[PDB]
Amino acid sequence: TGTGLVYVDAFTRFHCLWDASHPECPARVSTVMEMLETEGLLGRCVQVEARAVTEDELLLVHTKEYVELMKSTQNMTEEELKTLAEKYDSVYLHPGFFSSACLSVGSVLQLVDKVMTSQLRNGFSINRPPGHHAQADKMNGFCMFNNLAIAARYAQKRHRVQRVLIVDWDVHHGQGIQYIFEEDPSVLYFSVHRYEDGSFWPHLKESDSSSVGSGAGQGYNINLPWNKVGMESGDYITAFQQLLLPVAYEFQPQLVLVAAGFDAVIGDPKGGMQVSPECFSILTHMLKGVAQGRLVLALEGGYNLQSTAEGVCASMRSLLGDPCPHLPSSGAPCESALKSISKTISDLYPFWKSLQT
Ligand SMILES: CC(/C=C/C(=O)NO)=C\[C@@H](C)C(=O)c1ccc(N(C)C)cc1
Ligand SMILES: [K+]
Ligand SMILES: [K+]
Ligand SMILES: [Zn+2]
Repeated sequence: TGTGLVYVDAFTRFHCLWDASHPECPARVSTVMEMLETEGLLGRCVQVEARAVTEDELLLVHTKEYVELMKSTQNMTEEELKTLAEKYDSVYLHPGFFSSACLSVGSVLQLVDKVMTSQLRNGFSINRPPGHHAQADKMNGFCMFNNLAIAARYAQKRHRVQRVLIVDWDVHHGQGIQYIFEEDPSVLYFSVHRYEDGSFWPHLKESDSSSVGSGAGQGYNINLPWNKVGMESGDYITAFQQLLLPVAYEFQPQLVLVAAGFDAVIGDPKGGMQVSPECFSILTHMLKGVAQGRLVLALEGGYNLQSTAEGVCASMRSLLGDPCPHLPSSGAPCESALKSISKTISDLYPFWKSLQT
């Protein structure tokens, strides 16, 4: 009936012990909640309780060996925690990380419950730590557990969902989600991300559009890599209109999960793109036409506190049914974006009839 929102103060209870200016910080989520309140959007949402993920739920994606190790991080010193975090690419540790990460996963599962049982139309978790880089047996890129990968498998097991679409519009490639479902045709992963032929983190050849999945999963992994900076709303709108939504309607998902990072929004200190926050109202609107609008967004990256809050608010207005905004930018894509879109289409053409033109 309404739009669910999950936030708990526990999401603020971890931070970089050795860098007080680390970009992945408590203020990210507090600033979002502050703007949701001042814009009058928070009071229009249905408040949904978070919950801690269970061991069995984590096992849906992560190895028992890795779960046990992360759980032990709550008993380590600033030096020990530093010893384990140096074993991973671009992470920090903190005694409260595991606890918050479990509530971060659980917040998404709460919304999947309510959306799949028709208690709510859709929902947004305002969660950290992020998830889309976490992998079966390792932390990565500020992530401990892969929130949306867990949620997808949870939906299939607990709610009899056959097909899940995961849309990842964070400026970084969610390689963790890609890996978990690489061979799986029941979970379609779409990621649009800065790539620049691998010079942009996470620096992986697998982030290119030639990675279409493997085995039975061929055609169910779709990468849209940007190879120039400064992409705009028109480029994302074009990518969604001519690539993602055609495949989405052909796939017929029963649930859509969004890796809703906002480091592609104008103003992010490191993402390098020029996407207006209003664009995400349109992108969210398009995704509501699919899966009877069964749509759950979960926060990933985005490090300009205002830009990220504005992106969340824009997405939230569309979840709540408010009229789409006026787009300040051109509705015409640039050549680099069209070349990227054309190349991905060429890589995916053989598996999707809706792309055959
Ligand atoms: C992981 C990431 C973005 C994730 C994201 O947004 N995924 O969506 C950005 C990396 C490159 C970064 O900026 C960084 C900063 C400090 C650092 N150490 C000093 C450990 C290591 C890495
Ligand atoms: K992405
Ligand atoms: K897949
Ligand atoms: Zn990111």
